This record gives sequence, C-alpha cells and structure tokens, in this order.
Amino acid sequence: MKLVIEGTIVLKTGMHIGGSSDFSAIGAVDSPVVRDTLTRLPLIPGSSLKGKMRYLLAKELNNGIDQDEILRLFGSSEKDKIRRARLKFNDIKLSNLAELETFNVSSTEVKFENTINRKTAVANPRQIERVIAGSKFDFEIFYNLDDIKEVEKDFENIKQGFDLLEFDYLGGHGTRGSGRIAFENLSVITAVGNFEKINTLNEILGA
Amino acid sequence: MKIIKLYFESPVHFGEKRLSESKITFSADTLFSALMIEAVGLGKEDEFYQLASNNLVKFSDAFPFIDQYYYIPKPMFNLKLEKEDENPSKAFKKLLYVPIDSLEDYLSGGLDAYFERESFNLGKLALSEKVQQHDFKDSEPYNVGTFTFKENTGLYVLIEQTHPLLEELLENLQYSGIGGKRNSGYGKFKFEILEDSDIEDLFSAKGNRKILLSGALPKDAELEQALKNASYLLERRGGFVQSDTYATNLVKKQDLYVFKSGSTFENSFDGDIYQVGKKGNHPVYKYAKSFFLEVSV
Amino acid sequence: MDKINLVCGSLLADIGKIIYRGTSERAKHSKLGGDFIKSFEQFRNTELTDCIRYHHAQEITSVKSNKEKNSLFYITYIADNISSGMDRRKDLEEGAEGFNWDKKVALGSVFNVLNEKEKGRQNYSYPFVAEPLNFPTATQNQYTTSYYDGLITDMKTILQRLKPDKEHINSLLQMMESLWSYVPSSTDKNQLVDISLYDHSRTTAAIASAIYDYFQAENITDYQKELFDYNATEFYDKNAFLMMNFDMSGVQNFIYNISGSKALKSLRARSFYLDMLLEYISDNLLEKLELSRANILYVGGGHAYLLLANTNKTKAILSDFEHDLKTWFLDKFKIDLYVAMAYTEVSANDLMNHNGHYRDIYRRLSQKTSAKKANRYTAEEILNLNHQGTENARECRECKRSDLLIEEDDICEICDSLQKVSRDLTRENIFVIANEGVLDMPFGKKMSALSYSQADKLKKSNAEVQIYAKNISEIGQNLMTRIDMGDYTYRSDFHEMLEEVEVGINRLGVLRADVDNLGQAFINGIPDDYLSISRTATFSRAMSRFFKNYLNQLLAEKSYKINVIYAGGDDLFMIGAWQDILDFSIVLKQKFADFTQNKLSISAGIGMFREKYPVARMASLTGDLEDAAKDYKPDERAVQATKNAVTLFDATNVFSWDTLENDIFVKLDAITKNFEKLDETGKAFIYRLIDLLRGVNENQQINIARLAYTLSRMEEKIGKTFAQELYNWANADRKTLIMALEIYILKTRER
Ligand SMILES: Nc1ncnc2c1ncn2[C@@H]1O[C@H](COP(=O)(O)O[C@H]2[C@@H](O)[C@H](n3cnc4c(N)ncnc43)O[C@@H]2COP(=O)(O)OP(=O)(O)OP(=O)(O)O)[C@@H](O)[C@H]1O
Ligand SMILES: Nc1ncnc2c1ncn2[C@@H]1O[C@H](COP(=O)(O)OP(=O)(O)OP(=O)(O)O)[C@@H](O)[C@H]1O
Ligand SMILES: [Mg+2]
Ligand SMILES: [Mg+2]
Ligand SMILES: [Mg+2]
Repeated sequence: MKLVIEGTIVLKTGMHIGGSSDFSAIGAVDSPVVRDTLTRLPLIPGSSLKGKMRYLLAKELNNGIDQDEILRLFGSSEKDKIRRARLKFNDIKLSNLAELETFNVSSTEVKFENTINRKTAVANPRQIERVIAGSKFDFEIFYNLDDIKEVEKDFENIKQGFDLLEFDYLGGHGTRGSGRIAFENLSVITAVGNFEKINTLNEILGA
Repeated sequence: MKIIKLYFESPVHFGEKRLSESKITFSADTLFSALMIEAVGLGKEDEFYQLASNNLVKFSDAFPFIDQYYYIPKPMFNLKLEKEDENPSKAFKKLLYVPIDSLEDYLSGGLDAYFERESFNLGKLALSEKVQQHDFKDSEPYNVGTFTFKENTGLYVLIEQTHPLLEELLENLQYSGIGGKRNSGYGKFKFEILEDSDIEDLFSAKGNRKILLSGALPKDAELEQALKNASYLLERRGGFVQSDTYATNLVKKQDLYVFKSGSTFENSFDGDIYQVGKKGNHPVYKYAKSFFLEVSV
Repeated sequence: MDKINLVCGSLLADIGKIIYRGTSERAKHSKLGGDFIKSFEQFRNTELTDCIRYHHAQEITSVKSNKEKNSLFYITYIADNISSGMDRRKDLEEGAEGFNWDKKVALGSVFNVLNEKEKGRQNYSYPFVAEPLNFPTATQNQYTTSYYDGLITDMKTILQRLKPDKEHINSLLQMMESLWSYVPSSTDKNQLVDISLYDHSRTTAAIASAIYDYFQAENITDYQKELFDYNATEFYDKNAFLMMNFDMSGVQNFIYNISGSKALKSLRARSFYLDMLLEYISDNLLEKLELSRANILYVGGGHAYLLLANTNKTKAILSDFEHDLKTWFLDKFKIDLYVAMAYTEVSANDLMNHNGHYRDIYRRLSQKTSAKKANRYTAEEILNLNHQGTENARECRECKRSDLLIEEDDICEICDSLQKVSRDLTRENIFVIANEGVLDMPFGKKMSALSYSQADKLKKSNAEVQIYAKNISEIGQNLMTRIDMGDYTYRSDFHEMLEEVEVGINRLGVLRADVDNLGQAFINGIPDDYLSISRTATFSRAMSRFFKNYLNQLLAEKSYKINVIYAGGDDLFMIGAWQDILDFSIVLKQKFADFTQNKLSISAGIGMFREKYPVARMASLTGDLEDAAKDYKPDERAVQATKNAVTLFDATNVFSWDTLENDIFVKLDAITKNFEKLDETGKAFIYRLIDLLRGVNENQQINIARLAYTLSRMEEKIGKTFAQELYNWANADRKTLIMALEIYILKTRER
C-alpha cells in the first residue's frame, strides 16, 4: 500500500538552491546554498524538488488549455477541494562525498559573476555559492496506494515530471547556466503491502 | 517496557502553534492522530480506537534519547524536600529533560545542574526559508521551523503491551512521515520496538508520587481526586483537523486543555479519548489517556 | 481617628529633617516640621501635628500624659521603628543640641553593602543635580544649603495646593519621590546613610497604614499599652502584616509569540499593556483594601509586592479579588496569561529582622507562589475551559485564537486593541482608565492612551478616572499616577528607521540584557546584618528606576536609533539599527558598571534579522543566544557559570565584557582606523583571509601561504608594521580576529 521511488539526481552544470542569510563578508558568498543543519552538507530540500516538479507538471498537463492529476499527486487545500497527497517528498542529502573526496575537491564552489551597466558600462562582481557539477543526490519518494486503478497514470505523471526536470533546472539562477540535473537508478519497490503490478511501475520509470 | 525508538533521516517540524517554530518532541495525541490516520488508510480505525480506548495500547509521548540514555521531561516535583542544600532557584529551570534512570537520584538530590544541559545536546533548531513561486505575481517567502537530530539520537515512545495492529500501523507510519511538513521533505523515520529491561523496573516500581508521562485529561469523575496535592500544568491541544473528508473545508477543532507530560499526582487517574470534532462527519479524537511513572520522595 | 490623617502624618513625618538642614533655627526637627505644616491653613486637624511633632520615643514620654488614648501617633513611631530595621530605636533626635550632627552628608548607593563578602567595602555617594539619575561617585560629595532651600521652596509650592485627602496621598508620594529621592533619611557617620528619605517615609507610611488597619479590624483602642507603655514585644512576636506576591505568568509567550506582518510595531504595545495590567490591578486592590500606594513595594517584571494587614476581612477581600481576577484572566487569556496571588503571614519581627531570618518571608512567599503556580485552577475552571470550546474556521492572525474575534477581521480584541494603542502611543502622552476605552482592563474598565490636552475635557467629574502619566509637573494640581517604562521611540516604523544609515548593513539588531544573579543578590547578596525593609525597598526602587528611567534618559541624551520595547526590571529588549545596538551595548555595560559599582554581572545577546524575519523567531533566537551568554565558563572546573558574557550573532560565539571585549573593541577601532584607506585594489585579500580563517582545524597550507603572500607584498605603503601585526594577531587571537574583522566588515560594508 506504500511505494518508495528510489533514484539519483546528478548535478550537470552546478546548482544553487536556497538562501541561508548568515556569515557574509565584503567579498563573501553573496548567496549561499542550503545545507544540513548539523553536517553542513548541501542538500536538495524535498520542498524545492516537489515544487519545481509540480510546476513543470502543472504547466505541462495544462498548457494553458490545478487539474485532478496534480492535486491528487501533490495535494490540495484551496477552499473546498481538499485532496490530501499521494507523493511524500523527502529531503535529499548529498550522497557523493566518498567520490568527491577522491578528487581532493569540495562539494561546493564559489561562482564569480558580474552585471555590467548599460549606461555607465560599469561592472558589479557578484559571488554565488554553488554545489559543483557531478554531485549525486540519491533520493526517496513515498507514494501511498490510495487507489489501485490510478497508479499507472500517477506514475506516468511522476516519470513525466522527472523527464521535464531533465530538460530544465532545479534551483537558483538556472537560465544563467546553473542548476541542470539528471536522473538515473529510477526504480519503485513496494515497501508495505504487495503490488502485483510493480513490474509495470518499474517499467514506467525504467523507460 | 517496550521503548519504541524512532530514528529520523530528515529534520522534523513538530510545531506548537505556528510554522516558523518547531519543538523537539511530539506528544502522544500527535502520535495517536498519526496512527489513527494510518488506520483509516488501511481500514481498521475502529479496531485501533477500541484497542486504545480499552487500554490495550496506551503510550506516553515522544521523549528524547541520546546514546541509550532515555530522557524524560523534568518532573513537576513540589521540591518541598530540597531547600536544605543545593540550588532551589533558576539553576533547575533551564534543565528541560533529565534521564529516566537517574530520576530517583535527581528526586533525592545529587544530580549536577550545569553538567546535564551541555550533556543534553540533540541536534538544533533550523530555519528553512521557502517561497510560493508565482509566475507574474510576487513570490511568497515563508519559513518552516525544523529540527535535525544527531547521528545516534532520536525520540522514544513508552508502550505497554505492544500490539500486532500497532506494529502494523508503525510500519505504515514510516513512509508517511510524522510532524508538520511531512509531505514536504521533513517527516521521515524508522523505528524499532526494542523491548528493554532496565526500564520496565521503573514502571514496575511503587511510590507515593506519580509522574504523568503523557498529556492527559482526567475524566469528569476523577478530576477532583486527581487535583489534590498535584503539581500540574495545562496546555491547549487544538489546531486544524487534518483530514480531507471532514467538514468540506479547513475548520479548526475544539481546543482541549490537558495536563502536561511532566506533571506529578498523588492519585492515579485514567484519562479519556476525547471527541473534539463533532460537527464534521467523522469523529476527530484527542488521545488524552494517562501514562504514569510512580516514584517515592 | 481618621486613617487619611495617619497616612499623611506618616508620610510628611521627616519634613522637619529637610527644614532643619536647610535654614531657620537649630531646634529638634520634629517641632520644625510640625510648625512647617501648621503654617499651611489646610493641614489643620492637629492629628497631622501629633504625628509629625510626636513620632519618637522621647516626645511620646514628654506628652503621654497630655495626649489621651487612641492618639494615632504611636502607630507612626512603631512604624518608623520597623522601617528602620536594625537602626536606632531610642536615641537622640536629629538637631537635639547635644551632638554635632554631620549636616552635610549625602545618601550613598546601596551597592556599597551589596556582595561585601566577595566584592569589598566602599562608601560612595549621590551628588545633587539641579531626574536625571545620579550615578555613584568615587569622590566624597557634600550637599549644599542651596539645594536644601530649593527643596524647601518647591515643597512649600507643592504643599500649598495639597490636601490631607485620599486623592492627594498619591500626589504626596509623587512630590516625595521627585524631591526626597536623593536626600538621606539620617545624617551621621559611623553608621549607614544609604536609606533615602523617600523610601524611609514611604515604608513608614505603609507600615503605619497596615498597623492601623490591623488594629481597627481587631477592635483595639489601647495603642499606648500595646506599643509604647511596654516594649511592644507581644505585638512584635504576633503576626500583623501580609506580603502579597502578584506574579504574572507567561508574559513572554503573550508578547513575543506573534506572527503578524506588522508584528514588530506591536511588541511595545504588548509590553505596555502588560505593565498597565499589573499596575492597574495593584492600584485597584489597594483601593479595595482602603490602602494608599505607599503599601506597594515593587512593581515591574510582571511582579508586584504589597504590604497588607493580617486581618480576616483583608484575607476575605484577597480571596474574592483572586477569584474575580482569575475569572477575568480566564475570560481573556485562557491559559496564555495568568497572575498568581499568594501572601504569607508576616509579623513585625520578620520585617525588622529580630529573628535573623528576614529572608524567610520571601522564602515562604516563593514557596506559596510556586504552589499556586502548580495547582493553578480548580476542577471547575478546567471544565469551563474544555466546555467553552467551539470548532471555528477563522482565527486571529497573531494571537491565533478563535474566540474574542472581531467580526470584520481575523484579529482578536486584544490583537487589534494593542495595534490601535501602538498607533496612538507617542511621546507627551498620558494614559487614562475609564469605562470607555480601547484596551480592556479587569473589573469592568478599559484603558486609553489619550493626550494630555483631552484630559481636561475627559474627566467632567467622573469620580475615578485613574490618569497615568510618564512625566509629572505641578504635582499638587492635576492629580496623576506616575508610571515608568521603556518609551524611547525615535521612529515607530522600523523601515525608515533602518534606511537612515549610509554605509552599513540592512540587518535588524536586537538586544536582550539580563542582570546576572539578581535573585541571588536578593536572597543572600545583601548582608544579613544590614537587612531592613527600607533597605530592600531602596535597592529594589533604585534598580527599577535605573532600568526604566535611566534607559529612557540615556537614549534621549543624544541621537540613538533605538525603539526600546521593554525595560521594566532585570530584563531588557531593544530593536534598532545594527550599529546602534553594537555601540549601545558598550554604553549599557559601562553605565551598569558605574551605577551598580561593579557588583552585578549582566549578559546580553545580539541577532541580525531581515526586515520581515519572524519576530517570535527573533525573540526565541535572541533568548537562546542570551542563554549561551548566561552559561559561559572560561574553564570547566568551578561550580556554576560566570554568567558574565555576551553572544554576538551566534550561540557558539560567546565573548565577554572584560579585557576580552576590551581587546576585541581595540582591534575593531584599530582596523577601522587603518583599513579605511588602502590602495582600494589590494583590499580583495580581506575576504580571502575571512574565508580561509572561518575555521582553522583543517588544511593549514593555505593559511601559511597567505602569510607568505602578505610578506611578499612589497611596495610603498604604510609599510609592514600593521601588515605583520595582522600575522601577529592571526595566531594568538583566532576567534577574536575573525569576530573583530566581521564586525568591521559589517560596519564598513558598502551596502
Ligand atoms: N525584594 C525582593 N524582590 C524580589 N524577589 C525577592 C526579594 N527578596 C527576596 N526575593 C527572592 O528572590 C527570588 C526572585 O525570583 P523571581 O521571583 O523569579 O522574580 C524575578 C523578578 O520579579 C525579580 N525582579 C526583577 N527585577 C526586580 C527589581 N528591580 N527589584 C526587585 N525584584 C526584581 O527577580 C526575578 C528575576 O528572575 P531572573 O531574571 O531569571 O534571575 P537572574 O538574576 O537573571 O538569574 P541568572 O539567569 O543570571 O542565573 C525569589 O526567590 C524571591 O523570594
Ligand atoms: N510587560 C512585559 N514586557 C516584557 N517583559 C516582561 C514584561 N513583564 C514582565 N516581563 C519579564 O518576562 C520575564 C519572564 O516572565 P514569564 O512569566 O513569562 O516566565 P517565568 O518568570 O518563568 O514565570 P512562569 O514560570 O510562571 O511562567 C519576567 O521575568 C519579566 O521580567
Ligand atoms: Mg513570573
Ligand atoms: Mg535577571
Ligand atoms: Mg528576567
């Protein structure tokens, strides 16, 4: 009755999620990234991934033509149409530290940028802390088997949202080059209960 | 007896009244709400209510544990037998949780006041600045109060006479999270029923003073009996009913005022499961049964 | 014998002291004060004369034959004796033509005796000025006859428009507090002088009032035999007084736990409302008991101490008052705010320290307070709380309560009343308590913050209006009750308040200053030998006046960008410009050290917040930083914490106020002076240093590499004196260097 959707997020162009305002200098990282409160390792908050995936799906399944699919997959509480959830996103911790330490390189980078005035032609050097490319983020998404008929459509939509994220970004100044990601190891295995059609749900994500 | 150890893999939001702050533990009504929601999920909410209302599954709330040191909220002793020495002042005021094996040592005096608080370090509260992105409108910045535990640290729940149905519900509660923003990336844990031996002796003990270990409200019959030489503290247990099949909108529930989980009594009372949602189409329940730890001053 | 006459004669009792030290003949001061009062045509009932001219043992022995029983002047004598405590009982009166009385001494600060077991012995004094507060001075000060004559002239001006009436006793206390606060009760050496005349007279009046009420309730008309004909030891041993323990609980949760968009504008209103609640409840109780404001010992910090009469009628009134107040608070603040009322049966020996355990009064008072704070409610109030529960859809935005909800908005009656008042709270404003108002008050009243101009047209002979004012001038006419609290508001918007700096940071800095071990300074800080009701009251009032009044005056001295939320007592909350918080923390520490003579430690905590950060989260984070400052220890060997520290934007960054803070501020000033004018191009190494020194427990190669680079840098500049002083300060002081450098960066950041 409960499904867990495993998989890995691979950073392709470097990602800057979130803003934690503290410990700024004159040079500084003018915008830092979100980290674990204790281990200080960078992470993708489940809210960020959930919201960006919901954005991509909502703008995809509608195209200016939320719907039942988005509301049943991510929830709803608007005024009367209260739908609870089926997806339960989790915070995604940085998996690649054993690999990233073999390169003698930190998990994050400081990207140097500037904006150039168009009237006075004067630059302005901003620094953006960024999680380096090649970082991997193994995640888990819990799906509740509320209805057994709608599972195929829900998982088709989940795979479609992942695919839309593949041709988009996940956090921060994406259109300026940052935040490209990819997905692999995408498998769903039942955690509680027994779903006989777990094979076609793995084939949905495998495709 | 049957310490249920909860190991969290993500920061939790156990909010008390608002989203911007989180507290470090969840109460027993929160856990019963979560288990009742699970039971509605797999269609046996009636048997769960029968079990909990027939005292077959009665539990305390979630207390911290650090490195196999089971903690308990500072019991509300009258401190009538400590003015001779030590520090009968704000020294024993910042102390929030004491270990449960060293309670008789604390009760009789001799536990260090300063040492415990730095010894008691389980993670820290965190800010989580979020937004609601709007395509053309202004974005809506909000923050969620969260709390991350340490590596060998979590919460533990006291349960008497664990049940197969309760074990089935706790398996389902792993994958639906517990706390505030659980459908976001916050509520997440794994549990172990973890029968224990040095703890069951504390609850097989005897004594005049009883320590309430779960936020409980006495029945109307025994309120007078329980409110005699008692050092208690009330707390409002309200908020919004969390269900999509209740009252077709977002409606609050009747605020309930219960004795806190650190209060001490001379008379043992058995609390009640309280109907706090009546105008809706399913019974919204407030688990307020009593869970005690008898001591002798 | 009327009670008002007793109160007036116990208050205006040592006016002869000032009239003797000032001018005129050198006879005994009681006769001089009696003549001074008799010169006025309205203080003519001969009971004032009996109380003033006859309140010492020798006078009573000299007139006991002429004056019959129930002569009302034994009570003031047996009240002065209790107020004095360990001081003289039978001795030569001031100006008795038998001793060269030192008629030039000023009252010293009570911090001379404070913690004399481990902080030495000193004898400081208060110099005379002309408010404002007088700091203790190392130099010995002497009071001039001109000051005495000024006091006499102002007293004669005020007392002309005064009457011996109930409504004018408050004005009498106001005049005494304004004038006598900085003149001694006794003028001699080889003893203690630090007891002010205001505190002495107020305590004497309170004791006399309680004794009179107790005697009237017990039906005694034999004052001479009970008090003066014998040693009054029977009355001393038996219990006659009570001490109330009004304690407001959960003020922090009522004030800071809010989540409004304009919540920052409301904390001042919440604190003002709570202080008004406490003071109005105390005043209403005093009125119910037919007692003057002299009976109040201390109000502030949600904590009131009142000195009552141990009578069955008084206890019944207290029980009914507690029932009514509990019901009202339940109606308004279900459990989010609650006042605990507990009193202890206290005798005369306990206050006068005959038994040597004067502190047992406060010991059992705290025990009863905690007992009532544990079993707060009966098993009917809880039933009412659980039955007055309704399922709602709307709720208050800040208070998040579904009852007392305004019809048109999701805001609670408290939750919009203390927004209307915050909008209407400005300077030169008074506070009125009438049946029509804006903020609810117990006992069917409401309070408003109307201006002084509308006060005249507001009364219209409405019996009791309870005018409350921040400042009092022309004390005699226009009777008002003076209330003090933190009311420095340079600008009440916090946005144009922040955007007044030109070079700096766009962060909101806050301060939480808490005096360390004040409760211990009361439990055992004051010497047991020097234990008196008057001395304890003097210390309490000095601390409260310090906090409220001197915080206001210190901020008003010059242009500070601070919008103080709460001063009260033992605590401090401030919100303002970040650099203003930083540069006023030092001012606060030095002023506290000067006023308390370096006897009491203080701890603070500063946090940086955005323009829309949750103010409840602001307060909670600043509180846990304050705790991190409270639990500071240089070494983990001694018992208990030093508590003398400040946390600077982080709980782990626990700095001090001692030579450590001296070093950090010297470094900050030196860096500010030196690093303003670089080559403006080589300054890019500053962030390099900051991010490579953020923590030194890791690869050290880059640190020594930057050292080598700094050595390599060679041109015509200041040289390498300070360029190597950076290295010299880069090893011994690691956290100090990073903290001073970050403070310098935030101060000098072009933001
Ligand atoms: N006269 C008198 N007043 C008050 N308490 C008194 C007195 N004599 C004996 N005692 C005993 O002291 C403690 C006080 O504990 P508490 O009741 O918690 O009350 C508060 C506060 O009301 C009171 N206070 C604050 N400001 C004043 C002033 N200006 N004057 C008198 N009293 C005042 O002191 C208590 C403040 O608590 P904390 O701030 O937490 O203490 P701390 O110094 O900060 O400790 P730490 O954190 O630094 O370690 C009772 O036992 C009472 O019987
Ligand atoms: N109007 C006010 N505004 C701001 N602070 C106040 C105000 N009144 C009192 N305070 C301070 O807040 C401090 C904490 O008060 P609070 O009652 O909330 O906690 P407490 O002292 O532990 O009492 P209790 O345990 O009964 O709740 C008090 O010591 C007081 O000095
Ligand atoms: Mg209090
Ligand atoms: Mg204090
Ligand atoms: Mg305090």
